[PDB]
Amino acid sequence: GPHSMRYFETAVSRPGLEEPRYISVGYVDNKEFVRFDSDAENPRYEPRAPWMEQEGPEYWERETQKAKGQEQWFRVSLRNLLGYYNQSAGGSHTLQQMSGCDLGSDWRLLRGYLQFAYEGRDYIALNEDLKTWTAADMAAQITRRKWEQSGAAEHYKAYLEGECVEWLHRYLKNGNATLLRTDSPKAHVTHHPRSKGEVTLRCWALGFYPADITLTWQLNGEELTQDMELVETRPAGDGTFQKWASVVVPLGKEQNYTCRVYHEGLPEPLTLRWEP
Amino acid sequence: CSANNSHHYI
Amino acid sequence: IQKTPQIQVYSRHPPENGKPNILNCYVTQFHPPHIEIQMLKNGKKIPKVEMSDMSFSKDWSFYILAHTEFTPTETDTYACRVKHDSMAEPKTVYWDRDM
Repeated sequence: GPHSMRYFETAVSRPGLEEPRYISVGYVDNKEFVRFDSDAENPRYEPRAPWMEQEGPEYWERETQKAKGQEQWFRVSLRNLLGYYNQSAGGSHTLQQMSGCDLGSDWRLLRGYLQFAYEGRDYIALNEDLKTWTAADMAAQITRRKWEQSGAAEHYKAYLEGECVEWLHRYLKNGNATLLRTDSPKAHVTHHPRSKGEVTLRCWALGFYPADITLTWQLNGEELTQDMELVETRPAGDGTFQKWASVVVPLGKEQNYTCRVYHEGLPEPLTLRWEP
Repeated sequence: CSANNSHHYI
Repeated sequence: IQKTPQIQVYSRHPPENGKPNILNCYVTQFHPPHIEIQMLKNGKKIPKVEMSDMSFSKDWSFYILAHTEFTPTETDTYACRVKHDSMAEPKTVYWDRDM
């Protein structure tokens, strides 16, 4: 399979003499392996995955100093954005960053990522070339012009192609099997008779990891999007997920309708019907 | 390995 | 704008009256990151409620899992009350064991 690393960073401000809160989360293959929160008694990068315990004290000291660097960078940028958007003082403002790299199954670099958002809206992004920026707003165009004069894209391209990739190789070796877990779903259909001669058939997938799953209902071979209801996939709290998808059907006809569960941990998709 | 945005501020 | 939070309330394990279980309240797609989440047994606040750390999605919106131990019964109601800047008044979502 492919592989990914991302750092999700957030700075949130508060009216007053107090400095914004800064939070940084690392992910390898979409799992959180490190975190830094400036609200902690002793702000530091800490391991969120067991294999990161292999890292030595020097690693943690270096990465913590970087985080305090980002913390300062974010407070400056927050102040400037208050200027750009002509916002007065005393609002709630959030600035966020996503950066990282996508590798293919050959562990070779597929894509670099850098993006920024202000108030939860796209602000500026590095293009997949890694030499140019898309700036959404008019305020962002100022930032773009300023970053073209400052050679920002060269800086981040060196990071995303070199260090991101090589450190991701290290973490991929060390988290080797752990990052590759899969837990197959367990599916079952529950029967909910309803007014006017019908029944709700609800199709459940439980205890699966990762969270990607697809559930389809099929009448006589055709997939049914008509009057099909579902919930967004939800964490159980144990490290697995849940989902259900339901279809309103005529009572007595249940065996005419079929649920199918598509998940990577399965040998083949699950096909199931309501069983009395 | 986390990011350094160095001197390029928004 | 602000984004209106989505709320699901559900048990970790299949509900069984009288059997101890875990109740979840999953709140997603809200911005700004500050939010208030309470879990209620019979309209009263449950004392010790565990809360996952601040995380956000590729669409920049934030999500949280709150959870607590509970034993479902026929007479007891459970719900999640959520206060956020995006909504005029607090929203309460009651647990439905079928969903």
